[PDB]
Amino acid sequence: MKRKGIILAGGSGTRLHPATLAISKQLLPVYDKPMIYYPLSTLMLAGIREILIISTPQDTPRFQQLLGDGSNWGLDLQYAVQPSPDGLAQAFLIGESFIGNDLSALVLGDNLYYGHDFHELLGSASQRQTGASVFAYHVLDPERYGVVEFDQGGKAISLEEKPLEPKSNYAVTGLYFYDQQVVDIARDLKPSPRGELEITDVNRAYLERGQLSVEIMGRGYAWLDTGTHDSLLEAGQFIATLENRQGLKVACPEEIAYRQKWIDAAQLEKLAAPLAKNGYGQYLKRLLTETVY
Amino acid sequence: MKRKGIILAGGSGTRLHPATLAISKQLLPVYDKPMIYYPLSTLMLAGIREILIISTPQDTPRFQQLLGDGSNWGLDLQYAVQPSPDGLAQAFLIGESFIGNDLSALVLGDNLYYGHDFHELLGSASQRQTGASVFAYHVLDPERYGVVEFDQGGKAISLEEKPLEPKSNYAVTGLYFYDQQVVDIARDLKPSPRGELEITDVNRAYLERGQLSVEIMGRGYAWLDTGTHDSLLEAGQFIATLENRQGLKVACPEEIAYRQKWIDAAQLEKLAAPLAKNGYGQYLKRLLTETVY
Amino acid sequence: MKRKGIILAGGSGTRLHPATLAISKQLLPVYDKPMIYYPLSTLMLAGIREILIISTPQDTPRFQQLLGDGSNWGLDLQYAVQPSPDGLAQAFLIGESFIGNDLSALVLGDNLYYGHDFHELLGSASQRQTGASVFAYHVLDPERYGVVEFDQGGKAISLEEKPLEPKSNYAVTGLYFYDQQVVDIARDLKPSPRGELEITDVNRAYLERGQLSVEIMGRGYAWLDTGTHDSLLEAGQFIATLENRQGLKVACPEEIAYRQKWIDAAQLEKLAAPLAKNGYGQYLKRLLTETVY
Amino acid sequence: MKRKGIILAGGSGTRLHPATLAISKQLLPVYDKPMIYYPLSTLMLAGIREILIISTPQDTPRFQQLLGDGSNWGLDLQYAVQPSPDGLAQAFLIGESFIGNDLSALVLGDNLYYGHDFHELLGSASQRQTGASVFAYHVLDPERYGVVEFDQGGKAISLEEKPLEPKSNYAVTGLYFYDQQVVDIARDLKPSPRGELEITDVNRAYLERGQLSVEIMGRGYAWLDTGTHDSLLEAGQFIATLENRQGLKVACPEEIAYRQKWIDAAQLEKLAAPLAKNGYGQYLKRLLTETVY
Ligand SMILES: Cc1cccc(S(=O)(=O)N(C)c2c(N)n(Cc3ccccc3)c(=O)[nH]c2=O)c1
Ligand SMILES: Cc1cccc(S(=O)(=O)N(C)c2c(N)n(Cc3ccccc3)c(=O)[nH]c2=O)c1
Ligand SMILES: Cc1cccc(S(=O)(=O)N(C)c2c(N)n(Cc3ccccc3)c(=O)[nH]c2=O)c1
Ligand SMILES: Cc1cccc(S(=O)(=O)N(C)c2c(N)n(Cc3ccccc3)c(=O)[nH]c2=O)c1
Ligand SMILES: [Cl-]
Ligand SMILES: [Cl-]
Ligand SMILES: [Cl-]
Ligand SMILES: [Cl-]
Repeated sequence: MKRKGIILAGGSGTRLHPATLAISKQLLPVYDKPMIYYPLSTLMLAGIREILIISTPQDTPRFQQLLGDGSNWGLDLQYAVQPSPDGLAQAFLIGESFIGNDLSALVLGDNLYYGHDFHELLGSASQRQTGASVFAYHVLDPERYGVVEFDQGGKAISLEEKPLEPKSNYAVTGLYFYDQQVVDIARDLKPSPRGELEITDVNRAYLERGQLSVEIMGRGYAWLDTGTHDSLLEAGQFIATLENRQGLKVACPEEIAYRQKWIDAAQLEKLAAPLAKNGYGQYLKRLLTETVY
Repeated sequence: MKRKGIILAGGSGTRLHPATLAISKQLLPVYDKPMIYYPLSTLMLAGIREILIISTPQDTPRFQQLLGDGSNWGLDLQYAVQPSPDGLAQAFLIGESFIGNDLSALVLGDNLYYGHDFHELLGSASQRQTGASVFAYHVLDPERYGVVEFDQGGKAISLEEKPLEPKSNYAVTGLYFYDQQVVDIARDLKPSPRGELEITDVNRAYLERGQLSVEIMGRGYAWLDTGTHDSLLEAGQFIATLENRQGLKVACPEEIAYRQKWIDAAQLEKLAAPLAKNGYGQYLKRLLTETVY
Repeated sequence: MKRKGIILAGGSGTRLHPATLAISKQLLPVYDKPMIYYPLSTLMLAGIREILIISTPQDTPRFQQLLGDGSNWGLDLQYAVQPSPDGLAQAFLIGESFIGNDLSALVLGDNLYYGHDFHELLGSASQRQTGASVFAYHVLDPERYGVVEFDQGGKAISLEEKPLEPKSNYAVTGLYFYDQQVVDIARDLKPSPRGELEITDVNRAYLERGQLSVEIMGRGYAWLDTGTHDSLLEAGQFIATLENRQGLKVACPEEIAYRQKWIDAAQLEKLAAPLAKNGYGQYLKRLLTETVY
Repeated sequence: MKRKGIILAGGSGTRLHPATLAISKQLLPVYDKPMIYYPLSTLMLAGIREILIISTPQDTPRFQQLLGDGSNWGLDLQYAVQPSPDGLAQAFLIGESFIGNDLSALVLGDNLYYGHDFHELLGSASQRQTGASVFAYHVLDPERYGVVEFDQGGKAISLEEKPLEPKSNYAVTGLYFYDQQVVDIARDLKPSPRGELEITDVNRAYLERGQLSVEIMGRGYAWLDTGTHDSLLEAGQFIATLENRQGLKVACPEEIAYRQKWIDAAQLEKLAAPLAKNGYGQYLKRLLTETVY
């Protein structure tokens, strides 16, 4: 069965004000491209072409101006609004008609991933047609996240949302793969004491039915989020160091679409034209004649 | 005589696309606050309260949403549009009625300044009620700028806009103080070979009449570059290092207004309220009870 | 057959003076640990325990003070001097008696690697008991390196040392695996026009005999070198971002030895003792009770 | 009267191990030059030519190899050892015969200063031929330092070394100017509860006699932190940003000596020769023909 994608690029409330007073966090650049390019590229790398972008009423037209309907990149993008930030699990109610009877994947609009064989890590989660798949990653500050606990055999046995005393240093990352049960689970969720529909409650529902796969995302992968001004800056520096070293870009959607064969050489050449006088368009042009393994 | 301020926050064309596709460069954050806070703070530090913000037609309402009429900060802000990026000198034609018969100051919306006694450096330019004052700063790449040449006595003798063979390494920074002659000079400007109304032509008009003061902005000042992705990132890191070392902010307009006595303690306390859950509001609150020299 | 390691941590001449006037480049820290810890950790990750450190006459005792005989980490370290910087291929002549009749691996003392399944990438090169194995990596500036050219089938067909017009963007990284033929090949090398015994000439000798394996090190790996002051700084920032995100260290030799089972819990506890009041010793202590996948 | 300088470049214990296992912190580079160049340049900027460098027994010959007797730079450098890190005030006992009956200045070997008119700020402290002068700087973490308390009139009224409950956010920086009384005061000091001869006790002695001038080092100056790996890295980035923006170096001793007229053009040209193949020597060469204001 095919899998649809959702990017949640909602309000980060007032947390990063005044930097985010004028625009949405997920429109801020990480080095050389808007933040949302990164999770969008993540969905694309998982082979997902039909994608719903959920944002605030105010910023939706700005996402639309940036991304269009996706057709330029071999995608089909649709848009939905989240009037109020009522929790990550709300994506499934807002996205209910978009999803229909299909499999799905949710990615947070401010999550960046980097590493070798990421494509294959995503592929193996995408091919699991039943149940749910999340990724666990070792962090310094697991108390900020959904935390997964494992028994001595390596099996996930509990999930806790922002525990004061984390059972491990393994956080659940902001990338989630779901079967056709997720909308019904989300519909039956009640708000938590913070007034939010919690994704962790969704994941625990799968866990209790023995249908949650927790794959380790190893330390050789970088999972960056952009939760503070400091971490945003570090994410920019990280991407810049890689791109300036390699002469290759991270999360260039045009490149990914070209490599997935969703667009061809002539379409890529046309996409390069408007940006030909800057490094980004020069990069797209170089992609036409260079072999990159 | 009073001096009015103008902030030119216009289009950077396609140079930083796709990062700047969604929103204007001068609304992007530098570390923890929108870029435009920095030149705005520069004008305020010069004692300027009546300020015209010029931007593109698309982004004007976003500057308006962010900054309002200024009254919350003891300022009087007005707004105007630049339909096409036809040169920095265009600010004086767009801003003609705003300026009237008063003295003026122009700052570029993407210029950041830092250093000791910057207040005094601006004060001494502001008090010159005749002629014009600009600042020259030693840079590695003077070709990118208006370049000033000095004779052996230290007197400015020529200005060249983006010369292929710069006469010195001294660039004219994006901060300009003018008397009542600037509008009339701007009205008589003809477009350059690049189709732009050049500020450098304005400055050369004053130079030929012996009325251009070119002050050296010494190497102990930081005039930070935001022209490239790399330089944007370096500026964010520079500001973060200073703020995290000192526990004091650079270019916090609320603080500057409070210290200029344009707003009082009770007004500052009210401004802190909406942001009380984050570091920026906590900073404003701390300013009410701490003596800072 | 067993494989011995060599780390070349020689003079970088005057290239980074005055920063390197007082000490060797490979003793400078990258974030929180001396540079040489990184390539040392790379050899360890490849399963190599018997390692020759080649440095200048002046700095050998400083490497010795830092690293000792290796016994604290389950290694056996020996030391050799390189009086004059006569080329990377000289490591095999200086290291001839150390190597004996064994397989070998050479790593440059200023090369840093990071990425997922690096262990497995190294393992597959280490298990090739005949011929030579190098890694090719896409860089922005291949003209600074040994460059490998591939035919349409992906087969390596030429190697060029620092070509003005590189045949590809694939540089040979500073990690090299060799069979028992390398010493004899090195002995027959004549100095190049720059007066150096070139590693690229060694690699081309294997290529001509059909015994060079060129494995791609993919873009999901970070290969950093520290060839300039700028790149050194970027390498520090890169490592710090990863370690501060994960609460896990890159190239902690004590950790690697513990995970390879070369030292046990009680030995690791003793190594933690001297450093117990700083973050590094606290990290080693935490490793005793935490499960990390 | 003439004023002699002392640079205290002693042990940082184990705090930054293993990075500092091999070599002293003050020999590590900050961006492009050894750390000690920065405080050395600070003394030079204050017009001080006769300078005692105090370090550990192990690292003294390395400071000597780097700096020599100073004669190449128009300085007269001498050397002395601190066997154990028994407090900053120990500098005056070790340095007693060097100081003699002259005025003095102490700078810590890991303190970096930057800002406009720093020369003048140092000059005005240097010209005070009686009493002592220190500088107070607003910091986020005053507990780490000597902390100065001021009454409502702005007068310094107490000094506390590393108070658990700081009376202000004003730290005393690691630059101190003293009259002929300091040696005798240092001789009468008793160790504190931490077993250290405290500079803060020296400064309090002057305070009680009404002879401590506490000048504010304003927020437009950078007093950069090198106490942690993170802060070391931030300092390197800060210096790189300034130097790469300006094409001018911070704390180039050859430049400062040339500008003070302590060495002439021909001597500077000779100093450039050995480094002519790298940016540092190219910079010195450029200084011979460029006017820099
Ligand atoms: C953030 C992000 C989004 C999408 C992919 C990746 S990645 O797998 O770590 N990575 C560096 C990457 C790639 N590996 N690739 C190559 C690639 C593209 C399509 C399919 C398989 C490989 C790419 O075109 N762009 C990339 O950013 C990172
Ligand atoms: C970019 C910029 C904008 C406004 C001020 C400055 S500044 O003078 O270099 N600077 C660090 C600074 C200050 N010096 N001050 C203190 C100050 C406030 C009002 C008048 C004179 C000084 C402040 O309140 N905010 C500041 O950002 C830099
Ligand atoms: C620079 C470097 C040196 C050695 C390993 C590595 S690495 O494979 O990219 N990496 C992050 C890494 C690890 N993967 N590991 C875990 C590990 C240790 C030993 C065997 C297999 C795995 C580790 O203990 N330290 C590491 O630095 C990087
Ligand atoms: C750390 C430090 C050490 C010495 C000077 C300085 S500085 O005054 O802030 N500074 C940027 C600086 C300078 N201002 N100058 C110019 C200068 C040289 C001699 C006397 C007065 C000024 C210089 O030649 N080198 C410098 O590093 C900072
Ligand atoms: Cl890869
Ligand atoms: Cl200056
Ligand atoms: Cl891994
Ligand atoms: Cl100041």
